[PDB]
Amino acid sequence: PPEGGFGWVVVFAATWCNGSIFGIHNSVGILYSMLLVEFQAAWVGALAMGMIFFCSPIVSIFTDRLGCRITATAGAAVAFIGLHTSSFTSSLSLRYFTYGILFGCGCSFAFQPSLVILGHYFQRRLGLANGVVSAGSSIFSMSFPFLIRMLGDKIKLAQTFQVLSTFMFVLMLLSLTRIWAFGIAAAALGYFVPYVHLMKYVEEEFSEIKETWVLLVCIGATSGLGRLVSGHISDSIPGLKKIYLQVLSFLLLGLMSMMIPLCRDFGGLIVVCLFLGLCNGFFITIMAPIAFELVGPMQASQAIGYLLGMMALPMIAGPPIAGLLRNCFGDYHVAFYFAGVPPIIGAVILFFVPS
Repeated sequence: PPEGGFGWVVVFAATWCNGSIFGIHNSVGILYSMLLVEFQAAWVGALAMGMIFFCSPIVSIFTDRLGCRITATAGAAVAFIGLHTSSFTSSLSLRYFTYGILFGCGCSFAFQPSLVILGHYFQRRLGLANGVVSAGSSIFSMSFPFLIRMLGDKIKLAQTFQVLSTFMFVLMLLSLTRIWAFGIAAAALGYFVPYVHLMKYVEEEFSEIKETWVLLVCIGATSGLGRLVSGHISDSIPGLKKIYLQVLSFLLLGLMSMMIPLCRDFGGLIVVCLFLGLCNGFFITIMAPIAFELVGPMQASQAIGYLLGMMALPMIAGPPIAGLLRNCFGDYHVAFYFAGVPPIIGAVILFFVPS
């Protein structure tokens, strides 16, 4: 366990992989809305988003029996074909298959393997390393739209589709390198509502923030620092009591989601956003270290796969829930007063029975 050092190569590989994957996933927004029953577009987008997590449990066996490297390069090749293919005509079913199925399965193959073998070489500063990887992913992703838009040179749809395969090619070159889950999914149920709330509140009355180097950075600045410091704190805390980290994160996240009185004012809004980004880091990133401490390196792959599979459905359900409840219970304020109730539920049994 060289605990980093020469393993900073591994960390850089993880940063590039996990950043680019979700960068192109977010770019799907540009894809299906500008480069694309018209609702088939939304259905295909939802299918693509789900396929990422859905097949991760199956990807787990591939990873275990082939080494992270083989699965990573295979998924890289699949995606490389994917976002370049559909070079045929705009046929409905042809495009559907080519983009959706291939992109989803390849991304599901390529995402998970970046989170298995790291522990075998990282033992003492693994939490800090995970925080660093999360920060790198955040910074790379938030600029990913800027980079693609800038060096895309305003080229047509097909050529842009083909170009976006360059990141996957570079990834392929770089690729040579239950109660717990129930509660964590319960937390995920409420995780995403405050994200939409903050984004819309920032955009509404503070439209002067428009630049890609600023707007997405408005949340990224908190995201990276919070993720890194949370990883360091987790590496500091010994044992499974780290669970208390996400316990506190759930409490604070619910409180902030409830903090309507002060979210409406910019002065308190800045601090609330910083806290929410801290909590995002505490929640999203701590999962892998917690699973490692819970089950050991041998089972980490299956554990993370199972957790991601469970989280899949709530993740896709989030934005639909927000949209439906925006006007369901009179007003969204009352409809989402309870936004912290789900994490409150998740913050109950996490001491009586850890496993």
